[PDB]
Amino acid sequence: GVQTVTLIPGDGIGPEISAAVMKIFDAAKAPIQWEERNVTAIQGPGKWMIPSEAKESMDKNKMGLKGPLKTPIAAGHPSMNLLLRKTFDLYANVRPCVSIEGYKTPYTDVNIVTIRENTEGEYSGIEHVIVDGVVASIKLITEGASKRIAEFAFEYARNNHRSNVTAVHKANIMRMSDGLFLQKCREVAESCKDIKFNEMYLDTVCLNMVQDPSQFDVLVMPNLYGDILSDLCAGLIGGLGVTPSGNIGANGVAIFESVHGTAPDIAGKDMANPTALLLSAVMMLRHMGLFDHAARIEAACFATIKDGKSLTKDLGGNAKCSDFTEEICRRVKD
Amino acid sequence: SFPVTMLPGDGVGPELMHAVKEVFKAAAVPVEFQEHHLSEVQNMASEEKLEQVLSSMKENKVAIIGKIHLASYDMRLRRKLDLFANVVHVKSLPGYMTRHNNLDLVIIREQTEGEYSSLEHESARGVIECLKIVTRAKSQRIAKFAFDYATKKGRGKVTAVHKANIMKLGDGLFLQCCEEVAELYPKIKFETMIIDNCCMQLVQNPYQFDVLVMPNLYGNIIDNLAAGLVGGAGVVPGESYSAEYAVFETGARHPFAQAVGRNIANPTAMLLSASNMLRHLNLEYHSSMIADAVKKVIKVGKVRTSDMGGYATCHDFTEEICRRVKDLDEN
Ligand SMILES: NC(=O)c1ccc[n+]([C@@H]2O[C@H](COP(=O)([O-])OP(=O)(O)OC[C@H]3O[C@@H](n4cnc5c(N)ncnc54)[C@H](O)[C@@H]3O)[C@@H](O)[C@H]2O)c1
Ligand SMILES: NC(=O)c1ccc[n+]([C@@H]2O[C@H](COP(=O)([O-])OP(=O)(O)OC[C@H]3O[C@@H](n4cnc5c(N)ncnc54)[C@H](O)[C@@H]3O)[C@@H](O)[C@H]2O)c1
Ligand SMILES: [Ca+2]
Repeated sequence: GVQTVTLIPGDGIGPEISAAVMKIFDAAKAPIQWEERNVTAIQGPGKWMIPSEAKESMDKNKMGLKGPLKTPIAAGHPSMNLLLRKTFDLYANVRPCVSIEGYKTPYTDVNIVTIRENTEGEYSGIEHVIVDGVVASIKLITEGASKRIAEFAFEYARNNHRSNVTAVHKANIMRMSDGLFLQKCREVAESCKDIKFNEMYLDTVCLNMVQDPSQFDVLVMPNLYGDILSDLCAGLIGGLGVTPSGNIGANGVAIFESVHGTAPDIAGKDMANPTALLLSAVMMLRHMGLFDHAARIEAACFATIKDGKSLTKDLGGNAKCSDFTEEICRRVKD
Repeated sequence: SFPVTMLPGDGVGPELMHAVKEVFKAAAVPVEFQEHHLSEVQNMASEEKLEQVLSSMKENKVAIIGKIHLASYDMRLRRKLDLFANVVHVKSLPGYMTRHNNLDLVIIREQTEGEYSSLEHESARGVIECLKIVTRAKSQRIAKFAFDYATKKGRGKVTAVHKANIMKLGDGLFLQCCEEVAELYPKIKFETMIIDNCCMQLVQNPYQFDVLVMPNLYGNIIDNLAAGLVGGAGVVPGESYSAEYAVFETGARHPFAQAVGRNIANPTAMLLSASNMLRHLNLEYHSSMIADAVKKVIKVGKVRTSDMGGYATCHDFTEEICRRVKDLDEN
């Protein structure tokens, strides 16, 4: 059977990397049809919203693949990524970090999964100018979201045969909010003794992660911590050009995207790395139970990387993004 | 001769301060430490101990301190002493090899607002708000400090780290006050980076950074990330400033409570910022001497604590420096 995935190409470098992965999908003869709509437009109706056509495509198809959306610095419209995740209750962000065999970095055999609460934390859209020159941004942690992401991560650890979950938090500094996040992970930890559990302050994790990534497995944090730690560990294995992600909700609703943003400094050119959005479309295929297409698409990009010859700029190469994609497609088909 | 306020602090704090005192004695350093005990003191007696430290500082102007713990004691201390600016010098130690050798970075963190003021409440059952404060006043001071640091120390780039795309009002204010004062220093290159990106940059290629300025929470993240790059805590020093006071700490502050009563803690970080202290007291001979004795003992690699791949105890490592130091003064 053939299934339809909503495609949001996104801003900056997103249109070129989507084209890439689409093109690699046709090469691999995947049972995928793309329905293209643009969440890039942000519309003011007080409320901010996703254009009607994107909302219906997702509600019809309930699989998404998406390039980065630009969010203005200190000025314009709110994150339409935040908006996407909240309007579809994509409460779990899944950011595995795994060493790429044929690409050498100073760290070896990194196998990290950052699991980040996607809906609340310091990434609520809530700030208030108290008086002139005094701003208060509001972080929000709730029982129900904290319990739910903790259940997700213990459950993820079983699905992928991971053995430890680490609650990452700052409950010393923020006693009420992180306290509630951590107390709720302790509870789900006590209901799943088949999984070894521990907790670590966020600074300590980053102080250790860069020294010995060997010590970590699955990570759970509220929103703002997971955002930062997942970029931290992208540094370990090759950078923001290889690191996939997926926004998971209930009932098999999900939008897959790479961890990286828009890359405005390499946008017009053909320098992008698509393996990030590729590897997340690989997550997307496995989510859909299309395992044997996922296996080949993956195997090809890795083989393409373990060779050398055609690696993109960010991985020590001279190759255009187009040139890079063609070698993946060449390797699929055979 | 010189009176210095001393707060040993938590965990290995006291065992670290002890190594400083021993190294100073061997170097015959003309400093007399006035010890004060602030960590986990009863809550009713807190503000009085807080005040005599305030007044001890009024006499001594300089201090060296361990890690501490309606706001937290740390915040109260920082506030009573107005220690708005924190600086942590991330620098590779020549014999101590990591994945990021030859690294020279400075991290300037403001440490009197943001997520650290303890402003939380329950707005419904299960629903908890936490308020992070950004003010023009404080963000102005810390950006001027960063740029004065860059000017004073002959640095050339100052990079402001923010999350102003999604926290547009809070981090926006911090970011544009840095933009404002970045024009008052046209001889210094100003850049800006979103914080997650920058932590990716810090791991993959930290050599493009020079000097960094950020609010409190991001400073905690990056203080510890960068310390990790050059060999961790145990090795990286920091100091914090007011308009009058200079207080010297370790760079990535942690109590290391698991190490108390073992003989395993690394006094390298505390000894180094002790030498940074002695420079601030115009004891450049004593500071230069203690510092590159510590660096030489580490470089030769005969005696090293367990976090630096050796097997030596804290005391053995401290005595190794004192022997080196006490010999330098002879030769
Ligand atoms: N929707 C999302 O998932 C997402 C994520 C992050 C940032 N953003 C948004 O996009 C903009 C990004 O700002 P930023 O500079 O922090 O984004 P960024 O993640 O692109 O960081 C900038 C740099 O990271 C490197 N890089 C990232 N992706 C790369 C790739 N595929 N190939 C090669 N190099 C790559 C390059 O140095 C790039 O220039 C912001 O407006 C921000 O709001 C969106
Ligand atoms: N005692 C309890 O019952 C309890 C309960 C909950 C939390 N805690 C607190 O959690 C803390 C542990 O968490 P943390 O994140 O602050 O870790 P931490 O205090 O152990 O420091 C983090 C790491 O940094 C290194 N380090 C720090 N100082 C060093 C030195 N002088 N020499 C060599 N290495 C050094 C060590 O590798 C250390 O493990 C405890 O120390 C404790 O105060 C304690
Ligand atoms: Ca990110």
